[PDB]
Amino acid sequence: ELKVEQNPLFLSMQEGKNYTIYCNYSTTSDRLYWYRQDPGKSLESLFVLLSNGAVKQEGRLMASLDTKARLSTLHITAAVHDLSATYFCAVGGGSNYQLIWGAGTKLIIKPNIQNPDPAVYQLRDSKSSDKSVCLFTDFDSQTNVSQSKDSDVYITDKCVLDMRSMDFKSNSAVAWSNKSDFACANAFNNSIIPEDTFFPS
Amino acid sequence: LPEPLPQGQLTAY
Amino acid sequence: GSHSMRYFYTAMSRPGRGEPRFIAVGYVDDTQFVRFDSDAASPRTEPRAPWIEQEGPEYWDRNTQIFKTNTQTYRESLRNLRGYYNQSEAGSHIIQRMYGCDLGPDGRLLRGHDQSAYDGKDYIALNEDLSSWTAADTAAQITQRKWEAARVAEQRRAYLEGLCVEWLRRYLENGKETLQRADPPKTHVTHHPVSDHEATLRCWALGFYPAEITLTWQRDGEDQTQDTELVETRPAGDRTFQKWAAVVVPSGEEQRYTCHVQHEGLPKPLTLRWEP
Amino acid sequence: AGVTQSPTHLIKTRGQQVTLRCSPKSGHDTVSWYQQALGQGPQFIFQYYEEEERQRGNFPDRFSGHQFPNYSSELNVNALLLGDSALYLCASSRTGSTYEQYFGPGTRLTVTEDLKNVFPPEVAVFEPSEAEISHTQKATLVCLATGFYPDHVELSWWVNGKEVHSGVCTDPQPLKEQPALNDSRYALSSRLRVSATFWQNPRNHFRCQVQFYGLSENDEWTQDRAKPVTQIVSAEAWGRAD
Amino acid sequence: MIQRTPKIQVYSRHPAENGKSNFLNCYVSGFHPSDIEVDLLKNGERIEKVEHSDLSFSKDWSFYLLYYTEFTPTEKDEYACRVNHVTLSQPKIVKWDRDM
Ligand SMILES: [Mg+2]
Ligand SMILES: [Mg+2]
Ligand code: NA
Repeated sequence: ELKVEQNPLFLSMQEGKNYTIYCNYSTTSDRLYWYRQDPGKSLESLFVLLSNGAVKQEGRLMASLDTKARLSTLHITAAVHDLSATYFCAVGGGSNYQLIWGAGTKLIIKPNIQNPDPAVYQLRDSKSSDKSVCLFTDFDSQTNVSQSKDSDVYITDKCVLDMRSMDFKSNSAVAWSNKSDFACANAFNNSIIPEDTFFPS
Repeated sequence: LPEPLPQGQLTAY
Repeated sequence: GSHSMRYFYTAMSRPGRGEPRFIAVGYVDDTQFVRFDSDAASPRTEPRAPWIEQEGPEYWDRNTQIFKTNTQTYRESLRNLRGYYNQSEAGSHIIQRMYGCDLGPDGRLLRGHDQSAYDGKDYIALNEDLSSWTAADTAAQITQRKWEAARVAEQRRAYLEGLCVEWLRRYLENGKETLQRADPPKTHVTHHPVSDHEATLRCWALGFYPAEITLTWQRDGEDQTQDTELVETRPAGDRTFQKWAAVVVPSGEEQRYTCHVQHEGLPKPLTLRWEP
Repeated sequence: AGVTQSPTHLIKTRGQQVTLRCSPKSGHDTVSWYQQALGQGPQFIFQYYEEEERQRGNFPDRFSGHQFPNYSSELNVNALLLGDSALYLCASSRTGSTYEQYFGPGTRLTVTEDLKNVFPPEVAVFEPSEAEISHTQKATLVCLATGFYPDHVELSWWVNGKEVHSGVCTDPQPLKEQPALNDSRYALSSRLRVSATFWQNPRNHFRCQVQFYGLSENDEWTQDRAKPVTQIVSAEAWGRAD
Repeated sequence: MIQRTPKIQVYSRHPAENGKSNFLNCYVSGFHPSDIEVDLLKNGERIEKVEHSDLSFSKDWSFYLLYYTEFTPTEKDEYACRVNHVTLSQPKIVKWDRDM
């Protein structure tokens, strides 16, 4: 009977921008929580909303409760990459201990790359003539990294690193294959990449 | 619902 | 309206006969819905209305724990008031407290209340603005300061504006069947001769909900306020109330007399008279 | 103290048994147990208060719980099914209080058909490219942790014996090496970006460390390969001047 | 201190009809302190099956209780309420008048 549905299931966002995620629930709320979960980590508490019109703000996050509409909203202001996680919604009703949880909203905060320098570089194992690894880096956040046609080729999704000291952020994707057929130039094929992307050698 | 206990100690008279 | 929720706490010290007893009862309007007595084998909050029974395990643990914690704090409070007043260790004292909320439009707080009494006399009250206190005397001023220091008015305000008003509508929804139906008074006038010269006229109002009522005897459309016997509105035990207004009248003059009944359940006021 | 949980992980086989421990945050007297499956919201097991099981969710008798007089709890799960693999989480709250509910770090349970499926990672680091250094005045070390099962690892970068967080990026999810099978081993990549001048100093030491949560000393092992116990697999590299 | 004496009301729930099951109430109110001894008597003997409401107070801070029992009025049976408070030198017994 008490059903909790969050939306969207995932949200793509630009750093610096403002966004709203929703939590709809079906019956009278006793408690409404907002939790944050990082990949491979546990649940961090953010908010507990107990009555109609409750609004709570902690840093870049703001949660509101509308018991008439049976809705809670989470506002993310001046989104920063660090806010990237799955945000959950849990509701308790009928003075029961059992909290019904939403399926979560995965927040992907993408950086704004000021000077995109797309390139594919080859890296060598310190240890041997392995394996070796190809690195796709420095491209704008709108570049989508796709999986390869080859099953023996491995491509990781795009990742954001922050050289905090230098106030610099970059995206990277990693490719590798045991097969000696494999080469850096062909690695990111099957992915739509810039065309000014630099291929050294 | 009665008033909930504060996170800390309850203030006396 | 207005619908309301009130909790009534009674803390009583009893030297030599044990540690202070704590009693809490909950009312929505004029209907009691919970009770807690620290004197039970294993004190547990108990349901006192049908519509409150549905609440899950958490409600009972929460209520019991609040009341059990308040018990301990009320022992402490009683020791403090004893000290403020330089009172004997032998005497028995009582702290009473009534707090709650009046339900306004849109389900928002219409009025907040929090009041305390030491041995039946006003001690400390939370003001209409919900940020300030009125201390009845110098001892209450010590309390006032403890509370101002602990930002108690803000904590209490949060509850009244939020949790209290939210939980009142809920209860009102769960028990709309009884809490939202006003039972009008069933009325009649009786006649009882007193002498050849005089007779008693009794106006009865039975089985009404809620307790607020006005019974008025009028001689020729003039209030008999001076000599009208009025009984305290009393519970019938079925959740309804009873009240009678009586007046001694000259024999044969009974028709000059009229009874006026004002009740929430009554669409228009009642004009009642003796019909032998 | 905050909410605590023990053990860190468990790797079981069907029909086995487990017990897990939770201690509430100081001041909390009631404990919640939740099961969380991959890409899922937590599901309520039970709540214990005053040593009694106050309420239960949609969980069978093989899910049994205990609460001690010091508010600490235990979750026992017997006749383990492959479906029982989850993040078992505990939350605590203070009864009649402000409604806060905090969670413990969680116990990561993996129920596998046979312990022969357990494999530790192979870690390797790969050194920055000449081109990246020359073209960007920046240097990226890549670290690969491959062939591990289960998906219980913690990758960390160590520059000069000290853990670094800045300039690092680990995949939030591993790759299935054999995306086709259910007992597939995983691959995981991580990047550490430094200025070329920092990589260029050979007195700068880089270590990528992968903590694997594998078998216990007590688990039986019968395979002609090292018992895949909980362990750290690292790969190191000195800066180069070129 | 403030010591207030209880006001007593002895009545039935429904108008009393001989031979018909009803409820006998005794409403003790206007008292202070809380300690009160209340009894319902059938022909001078205390009724054993006697229940009561929970302790609560009025706007003036004075307590009130309801002591009640299932009962069948008859023409002959006399019902009363016997109350003892600190304010009373000895118990106060009030006969139940059916017309009041
Ligand atoms: Mg009052
Ligand atoms: Mg006496
Ligand atoms: Na007495």
